[PDB]
Amino acid sequence: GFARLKRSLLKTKENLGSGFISLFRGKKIDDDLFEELEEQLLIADVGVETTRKIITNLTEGASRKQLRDAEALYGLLKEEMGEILAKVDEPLNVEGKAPFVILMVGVNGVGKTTTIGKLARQFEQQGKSVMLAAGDTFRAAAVEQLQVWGQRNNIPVIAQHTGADSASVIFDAIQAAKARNIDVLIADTAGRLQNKSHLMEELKKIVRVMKKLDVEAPHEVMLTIDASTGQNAVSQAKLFHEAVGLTGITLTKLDGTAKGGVIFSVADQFGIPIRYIGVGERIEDLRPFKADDFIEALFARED
Ligand SMILES: [K+]
Ligand SMILES: [K+]
Repeated sequence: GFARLKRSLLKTKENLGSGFISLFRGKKIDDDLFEELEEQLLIADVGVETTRKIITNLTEGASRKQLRDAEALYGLLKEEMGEILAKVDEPLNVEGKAPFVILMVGVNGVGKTTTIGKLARQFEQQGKSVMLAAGDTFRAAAVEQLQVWGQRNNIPVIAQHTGADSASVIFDAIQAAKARNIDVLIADTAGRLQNKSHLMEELKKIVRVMKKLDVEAPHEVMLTIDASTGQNAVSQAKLFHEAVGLTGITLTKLDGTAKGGVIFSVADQFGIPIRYIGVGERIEDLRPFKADDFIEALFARED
Protein backbone atom coordinates (compact mmCIF):
# COMPACT_ATOMS: atom_id res chain seq x y z
CA GLY A 1 0.00 0.00 0.00
CA PHE A 2 0.80 3.72 -0.23
CA ALA A 3 3.09 3.03 -3.18
CA ARG A 4 3.00 6.62 -4.44
CA LEU A 5 3.99 8.07 -1.07
CA LYS A 6 6.66 5.39 -0.62
CA ARG A 7 8.19 6.52 -3.92
CA SER A 8 8.05 10.17 -2.82
CA LEU A 9 9.82 9.19 0.43
CA LEU A 10 12.33 6.79 -1.16
CA LYS A 11 15.39 8.85 -0.18
CA THR A 12 14.05 9.47 3.34
CA LYS A 13 13.29 5.76 3.85
CA GLU A 14 17.02 5.03 3.56
CA ASN A 15 17.56 6.34 7.12
CA LEU A 16 14.09 6.43 8.75
CA GLY A 17 11.24 3.96 9.05
CA SER A 18 12.08 0.92 6.95
CA GLY A 19 15.64 2.29 7.05
CA PHE A 20 15.81 1.19 10.70
CA ILE A 21 15.52 -2.49 9.76
CA SER A 22 19.11 -2.95 8.60
CA LEU A 23 20.34 -0.93 11.60
CA PHE A 24 18.68 -3.27 14.11
CA ARG A 25 19.25 -6.58 12.30
CA GLY A 26 21.04 -8.99 14.62
CA LYS A 27 21.96 -6.40 17.27
CA LYS A 28 21.39 -6.37 21.01
CA ILE A 29 19.75 -3.53 22.94
CA ASP A 30 22.51 -1.66 24.76
CA ASP A 31 24.05 1.79 25.08
CA ASP A 32 25.96 1.32 21.82
CA LEU A 33 22.74 0.63 19.91
CA PHE A 34 20.97 3.73 21.24
CA GLU A 35 24.01 5.87 20.41
CA GLU A 36 23.96 4.66 16.79
CA LEU A 37 20.19 5.19 16.57
CA GLU A 38 20.52 8.70 17.99
CA GLU A 39 23.16 9.50 15.36
CA GLN A 40 20.94 8.19 12.57
CA LEU A 41 17.96 10.27 13.71
CA LEU A 42 20.13 13.39 13.86
CA ILE A 43 21.57 12.74 10.39
CA ALA A 44 17.95 12.55 9.19
CA ASP A 45 17.30 16.08 10.56
CA VAL A 46 14.98 14.97 13.39
CA GLY A 47 16.65 17.54 15.65
CA VAL A 48 18.41 17.31 18.99
CA GLU A 49 15.38 17.89 21.22
CA THR A 50 12.97 15.58 19.39
CA THR A 51 15.65 12.89 19.06
CA ARG A 52 16.38 13.08 22.80
CA LYS A 53 12.68 12.58 23.57
CA ILE A 54 12.44 9.59 21.23
CA ILE A 55 15.57 7.96 22.69
CA THR A 56 14.45 8.56 26.28
CA ASN A 57 11.02 7.01 25.75
CA LEU A 58 12.37 4.13 23.67
CA THR A 59 15.07 3.30 26.23
CA GLU A 60 12.59 3.24 29.12
CA GLY A 61 10.09 1.15 27.17
CA ALA A 62 12.66 -1.45 26.13
CA SER A 63 14.02 -1.66 29.69
CA ARG A 64 10.64 -1.95 31.42
CA LYS A 65 9.48 -4.52 28.85
CA GLN A 66 12.80 -6.41 29.19
CA LEU A 67 13.40 -6.49 25.45
CA ARG A 68 16.66 -8.12 24.35
CA ASP A 69 16.73 -8.00 20.53
CA ALA A 70 17.05 -4.70 18.67
CA GLU A 71 14.47 -5.83 16.08
CA ALA A 72 11.74 -5.17 18.65
CA LEU A 73 12.65 -1.46 18.69
CA TYR A 74 11.19 -1.09 15.17
CA GLY A 75 7.64 -1.47 16.44
CA LEU A 76 8.16 0.89 19.38
CA LEU A 77 9.67 3.53 17.09
CA LYS A 78 6.70 3.29 14.71
CA GLU A 79 4.39 3.94 17.67
CA GLU A 80 6.41 6.85 19.07
CA MET A 81 7.06 8.58 15.74
CA GLY A 82 3.51 7.83 14.59
CA GLU A 83 2.09 9.63 17.63
CA ILE A 84 4.26 12.68 16.92
CA LEU A 85 2.66 13.07 13.49
CA ALA A 86 -0.87 12.11 14.56
CA LYS A 87 -0.83 15.02 17.02
CA VAL A 88 -0.57 17.50 14.11
CA ASP A 89 -3.06 15.76 11.79
CA GLU A 90 -5.93 18.18 11.13
CA PRO A 91 -6.97 19.20 7.60
CA LEU A 92 -7.73 22.82 6.79
CA ASN A 93 -11.45 23.66 6.58
CA VAL A 94 -12.10 26.85 4.57
CA GLU A 95 -15.90 26.53 4.44
CA GLY A 96 -18.49 29.05 5.47
CA LYS A 97 -16.73 32.44 5.48
CA ALA A 98 -17.09 35.55 3.32
CA PRO A 99 -14.20 35.42 2.68
CA PHE A 100 -12.10 32.86 4.49
CA VAL A 101 -8.76 34.68 4.81
CA ILE A 102 -5.49 32.73 4.62
CA LEU A 103 -2.41 34.76 5.53
CA MET A 104 0.57 33.05 3.90
CA VAL A 105 3.80 33.63 5.81
CA GLY A 106 7.31 32.28 5.41
CA VAL A 107 10.61 33.15 3.76
CA ASN A 108 10.71 33.97 0.07
CA GLY A 109 11.03 30.96 -2.14
CA VAL A 110 9.61 28.63 -4.72
CA GLY A 111 7.68 26.86 -1.96
CA LYS A 112 5.45 29.68 -0.73
CA THR A 113 4.79 31.10 -4.20
CA THR A 114 3.93 27.69 -5.67
CA THR A 115 1.75 26.74 -2.70
CA ILE A 116 -0.42 29.85 -3.15
CA GLY A 117 -1.12 28.89 -6.75
CA LYS A 118 -1.81 25.23 -6.02
CA LEU A 119 -4.18 26.02 -3.15
CA ALA A 120 -6.01 28.58 -5.29
CA ARG A 121 -6.46 26.02 -8.07
CA GLN A 122 -7.65 23.35 -5.62
CA PHE A 123 -10.19 25.70 -4.02
CA GLU A 124 -11.51 26.60 -7.48
CA GLN A 125 -11.92 22.92 -8.32
CA GLN A 126 -13.94 22.64 -5.10
CA GLY A 127 -16.34 25.29 -6.45
CA LYS A 128 -14.97 28.26 -4.51
CA SER A 129 -14.21 31.72 -5.86
CA VAL A 130 -10.66 32.77 -4.99
CA MET A 131 -8.85 36.10 -4.80
CA LEU A 132 -5.16 36.79 -4.17
CA ALA A 133 -3.51 39.75 -2.42
CA ALA A 134 0.04 40.73 -3.43
CA GLY A 135 1.27 41.71 0.02
CA ASP A 136 4.99 41.27 -0.76
CA THR A 137 4.97 44.89 -1.81
CA PHE A 138 8.68 45.79 -2.06
CA ARG A 139 9.59 42.92 -4.44
CA ALA A 140 8.33 44.22 -7.78
CA ALA A 141 9.25 41.00 -9.59
CA ALA A 142 7.29 38.87 -7.11
CA VAL A 143 4.23 41.13 -7.38
CA GLU A 144 4.23 41.00 -11.19
CA GLN A 145 4.71 37.22 -11.14
CA LEU A 146 1.58 36.92 -9.01
CA GLN A 147 -0.37 39.30 -11.25
CA VAL A 148 0.77 37.34 -14.30
CA TRP A 149 -0.24 34.05 -12.67
CA GLY A 150 -3.64 35.52 -11.82
CA GLN A 151 -4.25 36.65 -15.39
CA ARG A 152 -3.20 33.23 -16.73
CA ASN A 153 -5.71 31.47 -14.44
CA ASN A 154 -8.47 34.12 -14.42
CA ILE A 155 -8.13 34.63 -10.66
CA PRO A 156 -8.21 38.26 -9.44
CA VAL A 157 -5.05 39.69 -7.85
CA ILE A 158 -5.12 42.81 -5.67
CA ALA A 159 -1.89 44.80 -5.90
CA GLN A 160 -0.54 48.33 -5.41
CA HIS A 161 2.60 50.20 -6.45
CA THR A 162 6.05 49.00 -5.44
CA GLY A 163 6.66 49.91 -1.82
CA ALA A 164 3.01 50.24 -0.84
CA ASP A 165 2.02 49.42 2.72
CA SER A 166 1.40 45.67 2.86
CA ALA A 167 -1.31 46.05 5.51
CA SER A 168 -3.16 48.50 3.24
CA VAL A 169 -2.93 46.17 0.23
CA ILE A 170 -4.36 43.29 2.25
CA PHE A 171 -7.04 45.52 3.81
CA ASP A 172 -8.13 46.65 0.35
CA ALA A 173 -8.08 43.02 -0.81
CA ILE A 174 -10.41 41.95 2.00
CA GLN A 175 -12.78 44.80 1.14
CA ALA A 176 -12.75 43.77 -2.52
CA ALA A 177 -13.27 40.11 -1.61
CA LYS A 178 -16.31 40.96 0.51
CA ALA A 179 -17.73 43.25 -2.18
CA ARG A 180 -17.29 40.58 -4.89
CA ASN A 181 -18.61 37.54 -2.95
CA ILE A 182 -15.20 35.84 -2.81
CA ASP A 183 -15.08 32.57 -0.84
CA VAL A 184 -11.33 32.44 -0.11
CA LEU A 185 -8.76 35.24 -0.03
CA ILE A 186 -5.11 34.18 0.00
CA ALA A 187 -2.75 36.96 1.08
CA ASP A 188 0.94 36.81 0.25
CA THR A 189 3.41 38.52 2.57
CA ALA A 190 7.04 39.57 2.54
CA GLY A 191 9.59 36.94 3.51
CA ARG A 192 12.90 38.76 3.95
CA LEU A 193 14.89 37.59 7.00
CA GLN A 194 17.60 40.28 6.87
CA ASN A 195 15.81 42.47 9.47
CA LYS A 196 13.85 40.06 11.67
CA SER A 197 12.24 42.74 13.85
CA HIS A 198 11.00 44.70 10.84
CA LEU A 199 9.27 41.71 9.24
CA MET A 200 7.52 40.67 12.45
CA GLU A 201 6.25 44.18 13.13
CA GLU A 202 4.99 44.22 9.54
CA LEU A 203 3.08 40.97 10.06
CA LYS A 204 1.58 42.19 13.35
CA LYS A 205 0.35 45.34 11.59
CA ILE A 206 -1.26 43.31 8.78
CA VAL A 207 -3.20 41.26 11.35
CA ARG A 208 -4.35 44.27 13.39
CA VAL A 209 -5.62 46.13 10.31
CA MET A 210 -7.72 43.13 9.23
CA LYS A 211 -9.79 43.23 12.41
CA LYS A 212 -11.54 46.44 11.32
CA LEU A 213 -13.26 44.41 8.58
CA ASP A 214 -13.59 41.00 10.28
CA VAL A 215 -12.53 40.20 13.85
CA GLU A 216 -12.19 36.54 12.78
CA ALA A 217 -9.63 37.36 10.08
CA PRO A 218 -7.11 35.97 9.41
CA HIS A 219 -8.93 32.63 9.69
CA GLU A 220 -5.69 30.75 8.95
CA VAL A 221 -2.08 31.88 9.33
CA MET A 222 -0.21 29.31 7.22
CA LEU A 223 3.56 28.93 7.26
CA THR A 224 5.26 27.39 4.23
CA ILE A 225 8.60 25.66 4.81
CA ASP A 226 10.80 23.51 2.58
CA ALA A 227 11.77 20.04 3.80
CA SER A 228 14.96 20.11 1.70
CA THR A 229 16.26 22.98 3.87
CA GLY A 230 16.65 20.74 6.92
CA GLN A 231 16.87 22.57 10.23
CA ASN A 232 16.38 25.94 8.53
CA ALA A 233 12.71 24.95 8.28
CA VAL A 234 12.63 24.52 12.06
CA SER A 235 14.30 27.85 12.80
CA GLN A 236 11.96 29.57 10.32
CA ALA A 237 8.95 27.96 12.00
CA LYS A 238 10.19 29.15 15.40
CA LEU A 239 10.69 32.72 14.18
CA PHE A 240 7.27 33.06 12.54
CA HIS A 241 5.37 31.32 15.35
CA GLU A 242 6.91 33.55 18.03
CA ALA A 243 5.95 36.70 16.12
CA VAL A 244 2.55 35.81 14.63
CA GLY A 245 0.19 33.08 15.70
CA LEU A 246 0.55 30.20 13.25
CA THR A 247 -2.45 27.94 12.83
CA GLY A 248 -1.21 25.70 10.00
CA ILE A 249 1.94 24.55 8.25
CA THR A 250 2.60 23.45 4.68
CA LEU A 251 5.80 21.45 4.18
CA THR A 252 7.01 21.34 0.58
CA LYS A 253 9.61 19.36 -1.35
CA LEU A 254 9.32 16.16 0.67
CA ASP A 255 9.94 14.15 -2.51
CA GLY A 256 13.49 13.36 -3.57
CA THR A 257 15.07 14.75 -0.38
CA ALA A 258 16.86 12.66 2.24
CA LYS A 259 15.85 15.33 4.80
CA GLY A 260 12.17 14.36 5.12
CA GLY A 261 12.82 13.55 8.78
CA VAL A 262 12.45 17.26 9.57
CA ILE A 263 8.66 16.77 9.60
CA PHE A 264 9.07 15.11 13.01
CA SER A 265 10.98 18.11 14.38
CA VAL A 266 8.36 20.57 13.10
CA ALA A 267 5.51 18.47 14.51
CA ASP A 268 7.08 17.82 17.92
CA GLN A 269 8.54 21.25 18.65
CA PHE A 270 5.51 23.39 17.77
CA GLY A 271 2.36 21.25 17.82
CA ILE A 272 0.85 23.25 14.95
CA PRO A 273 -1.31 21.27 12.49
CA ILE A 274 0.46 20.29 9.28
CA ARG A 275 -2.24 21.02 6.71
CA TYR A 276 -0.51 19.98 3.47
CA ILE A 277 2.64 18.22 2.29
CA GLY A 278 4.16 18.73 -1.15
CA VAL A 279 5.21 15.46 -2.74
CA GLY A 280 5.30 16.39 -6.42
CA GLU A 281 4.89 19.04 -9.09
CA ARG A 282 1.22 18.61 -9.96
CA ILE A 283 -1.49 20.68 -8.30
CA GLU A 284 -2.85 17.53 -6.66
CA ASP A 285 0.62 16.61 -5.34
CA LEU A 286 0.10 19.25 -2.66
CA ARG A 287 -1.88 16.75 -0.66
CA PRO A 288 -3.70 17.05 2.68
CA PHE A 289 -1.44 15.65 5.38
CA LYS A 290 -2.58 12.27 6.73
CA ALA A 291 -0.33 11.07 9.54
CA ASP A 292 -1.35 7.42 9.28
CA ASP A 293 -0.62 7.24 5.54
CA PHE A 294 2.72 8.95 6.12
CA ILE A 295 3.90 6.66 8.93
CA GLU A 296 2.78 3.51 7.09
CA ALA A 297 4.61 4.60 3.94
CA LEU A 298 7.72 5.48 5.95
CA PHE A 299 7.92 2.26 7.99
CA ALA A 300 6.50 -0.39 5.62
CA ARG A 301 9.09 -2.43 3.74
CA GLU A 302 6.57 -3.82 1.25
CA ASP A 303 5.53 -1.66 -1.71
K1 LIG B 1 6.81 23.48 -4.21
K1 LIG C 1 -0.43 38.68 -18.24
